[PDB]
Amino acid sequence: QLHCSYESFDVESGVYSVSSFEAKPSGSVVEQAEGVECDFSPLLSGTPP
Amino acid sequence: VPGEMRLASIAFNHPIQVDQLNSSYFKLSIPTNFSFGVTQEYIQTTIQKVTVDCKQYVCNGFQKCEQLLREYGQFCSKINQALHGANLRQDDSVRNLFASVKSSQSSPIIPGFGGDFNLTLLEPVARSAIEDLLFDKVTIADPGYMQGYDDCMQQGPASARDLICAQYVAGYKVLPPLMDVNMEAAYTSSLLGSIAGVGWTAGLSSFAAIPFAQSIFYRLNGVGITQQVLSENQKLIANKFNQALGAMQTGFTTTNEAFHKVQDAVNNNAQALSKLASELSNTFGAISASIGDIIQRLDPPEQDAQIDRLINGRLTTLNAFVAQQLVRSESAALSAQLAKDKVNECVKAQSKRSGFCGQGTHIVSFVVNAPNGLYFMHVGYYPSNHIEVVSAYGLCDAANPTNCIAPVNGYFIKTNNTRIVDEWSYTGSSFYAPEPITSLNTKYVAPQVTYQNISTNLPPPLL
Amino acid sequence: VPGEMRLASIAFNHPIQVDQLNSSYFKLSIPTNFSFGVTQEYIQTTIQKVTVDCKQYVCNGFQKCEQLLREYGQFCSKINQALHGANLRQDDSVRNLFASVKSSQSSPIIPGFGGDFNLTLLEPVARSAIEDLLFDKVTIADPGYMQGYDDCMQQGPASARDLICAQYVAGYKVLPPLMDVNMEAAYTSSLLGSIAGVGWTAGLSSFAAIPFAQSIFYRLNGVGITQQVLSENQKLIANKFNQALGAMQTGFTTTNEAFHKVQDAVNNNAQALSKLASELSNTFGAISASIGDIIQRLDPPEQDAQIDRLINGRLTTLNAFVAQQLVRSESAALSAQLAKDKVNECVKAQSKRSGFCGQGTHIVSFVVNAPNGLYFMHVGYYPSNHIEVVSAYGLCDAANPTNCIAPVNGYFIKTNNTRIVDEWSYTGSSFYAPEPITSLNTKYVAPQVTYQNISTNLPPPLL
Ligand SMILES: *[C@@H]1O[C@H](CO)[C@@H](O[C@@H]2O[C@H](CO)[C@@H](O)[C@H](O)[C@H]2NC(C)=O)[C@H](O)[C@H]1NC(C)=O
Ligand SMILES: *[C@@H]1O[C@H](CO)[C@@H](O[C@@H]2O[C@H](CO)[C@@H](O)[C@H](O)[C@H]2NC(C)=O)[C@H](O)[C@H]1NC(C)=O
Ligand SMILES: *[C@@H]1O[C@H](CO)[C@@H](O[C@@H]2O[C@H](CO)[C@@H](O)[C@H](O)[C@H]2NC(C)=O)[C@H](O)[C@H]1NC(C)=O
Ligand SMILES: *[C@@H]1O[C@H](CO)[C@@H](O[C@@H]2O[C@H](CO)[C@@H](O)[C@H](O)[C@H]2NC(C)=O)[C@H](O)[C@H]1NC(C)=O
Ligand SMILES: *[C@@H]1O[C@H](CO)[C@@H](O[C@@H]2O[C@H](CO)[C@@H](O)[C@H](O)[C@H]2NC(C)=O)[C@H](O)[C@H]1NC(C)=O
Ligand SMILES: *[C@@H]1O[C@H](CO)[C@@H](O[C@@H]2O[C@H](CO)[C@@H](O)[C@H](O)[C@H]2NC(C)=O)[C@H](O)[C@H]1NC(C)=O
Ligand SMILES: *[C@@H]1O[C@H](CO)[C@@H](O)[C@H](O)[C@H]1NC(C)=O
Ligand SMILES: *[C@@H]1O[C@H](CO)[C@@H](O)[C@H](O)[C@H]1NC(C)=O
Repeated sequence: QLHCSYESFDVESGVYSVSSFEAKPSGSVVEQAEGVECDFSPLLSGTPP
Repeated sequence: VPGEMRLASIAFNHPIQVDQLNSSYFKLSIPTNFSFGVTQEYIQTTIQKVTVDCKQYVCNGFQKCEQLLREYGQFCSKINQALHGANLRQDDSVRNLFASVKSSQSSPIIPGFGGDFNLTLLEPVARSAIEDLLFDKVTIADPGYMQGYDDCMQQGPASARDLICAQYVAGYKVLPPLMDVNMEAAYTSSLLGSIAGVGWTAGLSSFAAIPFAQSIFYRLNGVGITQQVLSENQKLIANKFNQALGAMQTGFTTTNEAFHKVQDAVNNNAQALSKLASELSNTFGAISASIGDIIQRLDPPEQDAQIDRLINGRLTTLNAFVAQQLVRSESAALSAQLAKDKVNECVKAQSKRSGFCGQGTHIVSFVVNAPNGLYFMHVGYYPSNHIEVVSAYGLCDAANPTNCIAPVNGYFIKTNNTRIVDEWSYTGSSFYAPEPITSLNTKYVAPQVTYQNISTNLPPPLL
Repeated sequence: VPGEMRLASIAFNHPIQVDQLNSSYFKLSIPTNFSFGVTQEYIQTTIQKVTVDCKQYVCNGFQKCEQLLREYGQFCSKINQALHGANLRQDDSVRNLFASVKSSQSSPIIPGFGGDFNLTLLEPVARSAIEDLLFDKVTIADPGYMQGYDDCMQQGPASARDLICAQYVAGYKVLPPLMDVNMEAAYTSSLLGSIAGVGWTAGLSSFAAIPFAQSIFYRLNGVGITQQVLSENQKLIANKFNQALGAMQTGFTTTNEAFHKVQDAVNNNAQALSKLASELSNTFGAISASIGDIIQRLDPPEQDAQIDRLINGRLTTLNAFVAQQLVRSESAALSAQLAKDKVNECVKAQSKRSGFCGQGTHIVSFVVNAPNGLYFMHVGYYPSNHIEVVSAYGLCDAANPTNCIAPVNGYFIKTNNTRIVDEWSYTGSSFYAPEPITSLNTKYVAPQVTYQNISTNLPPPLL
């Protein structure tokens, strides 16, 4: 990368900056409302029609 | 509660008026009292050194940017190269300065140095008490390096707000200073030990190695104070000097302008970094300042147009930033050149120039480390209680007109002292105090019409 | 295969320590050896002068863009005027510098000048071999003006690579230097003719017209070397001097920083021109960098949408270019002031200030032409083999307390030499060279408690 930045096969000696590590990503974490529940409980009591 | 503000005229301090003379004699104004005093200066010698990742500042590595960015890759090379050259110059300026700061030889530094002088500048064998007062007054953020990054990482306080750990997001790099602070302290301890011999020639390569107090008295004869006065007042002089020195412990206030300049230098560096940080949130009319947001909200044909708009404004900020750094780096270099000159004049030796150093003739001055620069202190001499006396251009033998003399570093005055039977007396230019005229205080000169015709008694020449 | 890089501490040289002593006598450090040596500096004085054509840079005779350009014709007018003013400033600095370079009078110069001193700087009557070495070491492109235009034209080699032929494409104009290198050579020879000398008072009226070697001995006594030493070592001095001068043949290397600065002055000028050239190919989102090409490919109602984009970006580049030139021009003017100051101090006279000139006290310095500036060489005096000796603040007659003397530009040291029967001896301050105390090297002073009480043999006063 250093050679490409100077368009040359002979960069002068020195200390040079290079791009940083982008780190590493982990598995996702998500929070959203829950507890929908579909009101199906009437089927469990009384005599069915 | 407060009343109304008061309009007021700016005062004009009139100079003491000294009526001229229209004969062979003239009024002379001479102080009869004096005090030591101090003035201070701050000279910046560096700009904090930074570099910027030219891919990371623009984007967070999202691939669409990485593809688009290739069109602009050459701009980044120009950015990195320019910053790099600026940083190299800062390092050369430091090395150049220190080459003149060092002395070939010095006294060892010991406690109790300077005799009766207080010398709070002595090292706590370390930096110095005064330098630490300055650094504690400074509001600058804690450094990184070691432990560095693990003070940024989740195992640390939730309250960190340092731009220093923001460095690991923005792609900033804050370069370490070229020199370890301990070596810097060593360079100025060497300057402390370079005092004496101050007189006896230029001092280029001899080292007198004499007590600090003795070098002071030599300097006092260098400004026209007679030796007789100095021997009588030695303890008095040390006491006045220490009072002036003691005031340095109260000198670190916001009313001290040199101190204020240090504070501004600290926030010049902070300001530049904060500007780049604020720009990360600056949408350019792009749907969001975030790349991930525009990716998640846009069909890719649209997405790339928005990304390009975002990139263009980001690159423009980086270009302006480089220009800003180049200007500041250059001004720092010039300031460093000034510092170099003062060390080789105002510090290493007494100077007759005026202007430079404290505004009270010149006696020894000191320098200490300060953030981004050097902090100077100058001890000065301040005249007081001026009186007017009769004085003559010179004296001659009335019986032998070719015998003419004139005072050296002082003036002939009509005597007003009861111990001197001689009608005339000699005093030093810096302080009123009559003395008998002797060959040590005079030199032979060609005769002149304004010289007094003495018909009675002159010892130099006796005849 | 080469070894791994090695981590290392940065060395800190320690000054020679000199222990402080109490009482009426003190330790003194004095060199017993010395060498001549040199340092060099490059002071740029000018920016290469150029002008541009806001009519040839933007577009090239296409009638459609000419009409479009007319709406912006005033920008070019601002550009041209700004560049013109910058060039006037460059010529002002040249004349101002030369006004101090010139002398009302000088010695003629012939081969073999300086006697035993080698003086390679003498012209091959010419410029000088040293100036030519510099020009050969410089990597700068082949010169303008003649034959000029015909090196763009097919009447020359296909291997030419000069941006100067691109001068006739880009609309660049490179203005000629005002000074004319032959007049420049005359001015530097005139400065050599002012040598021998500055000594003998002010030197601001009279011209001493003495041999070069004599002016050197005068300077050596001006730094506290005794006259006796100078007479004994005359050939030795010339030998050491020419060793330092001979080292200049190795001075043209990349580790010589003054040399490096000269090369970068050249590099900066070349880069500025290359920037404008590269921009000729820079589309601004325009279909092509060529105006004629987009005209050929497009119906005129759409054609000038493309032309407009192209024109605006080209103007923007020119504006940035001008701003840069103004900044550089100002830095050159300030740098030129520094050059003028050193000519009127570091060159025209020996200086007591340290600081300026090479760091070895000061002795004569020289200046030669360098591209875009002046190149200075400073001869200096470097001490070696320092020894510690016993010394006294002064001497007095124990039989008469008012008889007190002190050394002039030297010290009283306990004798360590078998030739001198006297318990004390005078020495030069620049070199260890003890000698008998005589009235020529001493002065009467007021008495002091630290002066030694000599109860026997003192020749000054005999009684
Ligand atoms: C004149 O010299 C005296 C020293 O005798 C200076 O000192 C002052 O002395 C008075 C006497 O009581 C004190 O009240 C002051 O506090 C002293 N001043 C200090 C310590 O700064 C006096 O300052 C000199 N005069 C002037 C005008 O400076
Ligand atoms: C010289 O100044 C030093 C400054 O450090 C003086 O030491 C201080 O004296 C005060 C007097 O109350 C104490 O409160 C401080 O704690 C002392 N500081 C230190 C670091 O010890 C010292 O007394 C002065 N000496 C003379 C002779 O003037
Ligand atoms: C006393 O008077 C002056 C000094 O106060 C001496 O100088 C001469 O003064 C006269 C004026 O009357 C001038 O014309 C002369 O030119 C002065 N002398 C010189 C050498 O310039 C004067 O000589 C003294 N002695 C007398 C008058 O005997
Ligand atoms: C003063 O020191 C210099 C160098 O330190 C001495 O020069 C000698 O020079 C030759 C020629 O390069 C070297 O080969 C020798 O090694 C040098 N000698 C030493 C001891 O370094 C010079 O002779 C010394 N002069 C004295 C002691 O009077
Ligand atoms: C001193 O001046 C002499 C000339 O008087 C120089 O000697 C010449 O140097 C050049 C450069 O290499 C040679 O081409 C010549 O052949 C030399 N002349 C002779 C007669 O041999 C010499 O270089 C100068 N410098 C020193 C340090 O002696
Ligand atoms: C002999 O040397 C001493 C010191 O080495 C001279 O200084 C005297 O020192 C004492 C002690 O402080 C003072 O009380 C005297 O006043 C000093 N003398 C003077 C003249 O100030 C002493 O003068 C020397 N004796 C001579 C030169 O005859
Ligand atoms: C100076 O002396 C008196 C001062 O009152 C004045 O009248 C006179 O004109 C001045 N000049 C000369 C030459 O005396
Ligand atoms: C050393 O210098 C001190 C300085 O206060 C002085 O008091 C003392 O007399 C001197 N001599 C000795 C032997 O301590």
